[PDB]
Amino acid sequence: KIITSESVGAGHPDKICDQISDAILDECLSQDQNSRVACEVLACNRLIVIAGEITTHAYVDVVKTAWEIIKPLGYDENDFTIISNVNKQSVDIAQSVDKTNKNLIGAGDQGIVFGYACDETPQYMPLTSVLAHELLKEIERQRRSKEFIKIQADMKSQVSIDYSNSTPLIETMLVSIQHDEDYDVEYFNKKVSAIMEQIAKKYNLNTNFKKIINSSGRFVIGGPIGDTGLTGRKIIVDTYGGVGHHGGGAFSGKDPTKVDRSASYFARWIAKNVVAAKLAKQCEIQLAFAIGQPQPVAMYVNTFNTNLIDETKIFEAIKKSFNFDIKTFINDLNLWTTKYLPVATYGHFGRDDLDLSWEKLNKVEDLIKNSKH
Amino acid sequence: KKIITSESVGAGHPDKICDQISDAILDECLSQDQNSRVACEVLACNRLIVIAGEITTHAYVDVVKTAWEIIKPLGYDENDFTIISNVNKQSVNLIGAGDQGIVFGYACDETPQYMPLTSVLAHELLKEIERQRRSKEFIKIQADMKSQVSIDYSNSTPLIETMLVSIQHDEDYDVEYFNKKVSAIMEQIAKKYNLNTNFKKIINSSGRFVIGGPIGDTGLTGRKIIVDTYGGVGHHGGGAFSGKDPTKVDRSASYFARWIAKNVVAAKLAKQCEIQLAFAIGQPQPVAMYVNTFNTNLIDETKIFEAIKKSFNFDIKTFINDLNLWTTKYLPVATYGHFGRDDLDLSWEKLNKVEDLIKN
Ligand SMILES: Nc1ncnc2c1ncn2[C@@H]1O[C@H](COP(=O)(O)OP(=O)(O)OP(=O)(O)O)[C@@H](O)[C@H]1O
Ligand SMILES: Nc1ncnc2c1ncn2[C@@H]1O[C@H](COP(=O)(O)OP(=O)(O)OP(=O)(O)O)[C@@H](O)[C@H]1O
Repeated sequence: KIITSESVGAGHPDKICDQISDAILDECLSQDQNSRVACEVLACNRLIVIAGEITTHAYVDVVKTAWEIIKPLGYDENDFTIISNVNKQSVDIAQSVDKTNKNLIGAGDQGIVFGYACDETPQYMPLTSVLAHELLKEIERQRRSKEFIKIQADMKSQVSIDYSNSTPLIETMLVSIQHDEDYDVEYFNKKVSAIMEQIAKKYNLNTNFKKIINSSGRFVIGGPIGDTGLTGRKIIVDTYGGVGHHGGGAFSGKDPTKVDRSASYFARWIAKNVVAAKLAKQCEIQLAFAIGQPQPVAMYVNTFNTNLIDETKIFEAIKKSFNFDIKTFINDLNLWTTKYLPVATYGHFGRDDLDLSWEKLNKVEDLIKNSKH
Repeated sequence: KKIITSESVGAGHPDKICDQISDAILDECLSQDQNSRVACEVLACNRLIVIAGEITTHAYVDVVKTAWEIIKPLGYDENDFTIISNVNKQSVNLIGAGDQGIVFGYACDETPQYMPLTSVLAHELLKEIERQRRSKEFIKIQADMKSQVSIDYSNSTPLIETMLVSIQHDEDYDVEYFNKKVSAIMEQIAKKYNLNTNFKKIINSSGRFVIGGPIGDTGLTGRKIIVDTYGGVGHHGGGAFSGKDPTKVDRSASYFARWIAKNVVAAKLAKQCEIQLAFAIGQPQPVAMYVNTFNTNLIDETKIFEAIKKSFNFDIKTFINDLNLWTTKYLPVATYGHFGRDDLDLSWEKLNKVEDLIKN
């Protein structure tokens, strides 16, 4: 039984787009917390089109902001044309979300979001996901600091784990990194091999696993240059690298009124606190929404027969422990005042390197109280 | 109370406009050159449609002309959009995987389509509404529209909890007429799968939907990957299908995985079957395979793994030829799901491996 997860670096075309989308969002929320943002980005060859709907009192040069994401990766003013066709939000959607009564907020769209957690890691995330991110996250750190030279930002990881026996085993770690023409392969493979082992030993896993380093054998042309990138085409890499289910919504470039995002975060927060409360080893939460309605239309809790108390009492504890009003859980998770660029890379979930509201175990003591009466 | 929910989107949905244009361009390429490489992405923002991606082909393709053929049927005319192309174009051992990646194949016995009830009902609802719009049996509505069907799986006979529909309408619609027409289509669909008829109906919950299409939303290729597949009941690896030729395992392996799952459940070896396949760039066979029967297996789990290995060739060039992916039209699957198409005749939906799975 082999389960596999993937991640992509800051220089991946899709992740360039996700970063530019959240960077524009962050710049909007800083000035106007009441601003509606649905920012999509196409990066095709040397053309970057910034698009979507934005209504805001904020002054934002969308193009200037794109260049600030792009120079670090590190392209210059000669590398791209960057044009904006950014429109305004539909007044038809706005009337349904922003009520006349100032006290409810209605769902930004219809949709289904999944929240997942498990006890396999301190991050309460599947091992394969954590290892795939941490690998690229360490490589990108060394590239910016020049501890790992003659590599560029574009890169991918795939970590396969053999779950046959109850103690997990690393089967394969795969890495593709964009490199310079004049790289030393010895140096390159040693650097990658060392990072792969340092990471395996961190989660005290076997160290003898198969290492697949630049399997294509040439990776100089990266980024959008041969290629295409769009906002929200890495939604499984943003979440639970499979292991969990997904409803289809992308996160980057969307303000908190888009339930696709804020409800997904809210769902992560329940799942994580349920497993942290030791009520289950794995927990998946499905939430469904209707456009303009203030509360979820349907909710499903699945503990995968890893529940350590009665399944039914877990459903009750959650209903008693969490407010499901959309304006309320948005304020509770402080989504108006959270910077989203940091989660545009290396996953939205299990960020022990960040301090995200939806990762805090501040509901464990309420779930324990409400599972018993 | 166990409530599972799936959604679908109509042909006029911005993302699905993009998926249609991407597969229409693919189809136009394969028609002339079966050896052509196509990775076509489309942005539709306000009145600008940008067609982009990589194409190597001997085929003559007016990418812009093809986009207009998808768009005119939906309402729009030559005055409604600017349509520009930035598509990068070129001329041209056995075949290795187009990329690394993970693909999931799912099947179950809940429907004749071997697909989750929530998915089938969500598609069939929009598929019937779109039919009546073109035939003018349902007037003063436009092509952009969404469905959400929630089913209560508590007891062993499934029960409709909620049907949701948003349809873009004209300024001068009659709400009485509109709500009656939707209510009637919702019931005729429920009765088709002989389900309860008393479920909750949510019709245009926003309360105004005149501004639709890419005006007041934005649309990209491959942002409806869960609506293209198993509407949340299955797992997904992250790859979108539309605009990609068969050498992209993301697509062809996903189809190959559907074909195993469906034939496994059709063979009566399980009620539900999920197949995970993992790939390495430049490798001719899958690197890992995982089989999940959700404890609904009717033979030993281990003997199902053996039967599949004996019953199917996992060479990527071989399963591409076996499923005839070079000669398959993909535009029809750009709307209303890639899987459980009893309204189409797809190679990866054929139960032509049941007798081989039983033998092995
Ligand atoms: N006034 C309105 N009332 C109701 N629905 C609307 C209105 N305006 C637009 N919509 C619908 O909202 C949809 C949003 O599409 P979609 O579900 O793709 O969300 P998104 O924010 O574009 O991101 P993603 O595609 O990742 O979900 C539009 O395509 C349209 O069908
Ligand atoms: N020589 C190479 N070897 C390995 N990987 C490469 C090579 N050249 C490019 N790549 C990687 O392959 C990627 C293209 O495939 P990828 O699956 O990442 O596409 P995507 O658009 O992100 O995904 P999807 O369309 O399935 O949502 C490039 O962005 C790059 O990261």
